[PDB]
Amino acid sequence: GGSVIVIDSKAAWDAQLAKGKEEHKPIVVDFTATWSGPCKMIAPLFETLSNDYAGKVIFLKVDVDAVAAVAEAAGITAMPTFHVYKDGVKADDLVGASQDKLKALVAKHA
Repeated sequence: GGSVIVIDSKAAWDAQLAKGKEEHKPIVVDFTATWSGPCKMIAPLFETLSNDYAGKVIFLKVDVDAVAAVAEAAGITAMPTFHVYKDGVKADDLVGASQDKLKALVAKHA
């Protein structure tokens, strides 16, 4: 919900990366899995952050099992993994469900 945009395909991924270029907003992505306890724990915070930073940062969700080709291309091997994209390319990351480090990652780029 909120401002978290669910990515279902490479085409949708590419469209959102292009939108970030046009809007000059960083994109933060949660590469996540439904079966992962840490992922479930932090997904609500990812959503509230998406609302708090609406207008400054774009938030995407990629389920690594439903969009495996995108997650594989992005090198995801543990979940949650957060990436930041700027100008279409990877700029920063965080591996693991750390609420404090996720808040810090978003603030750094907003």
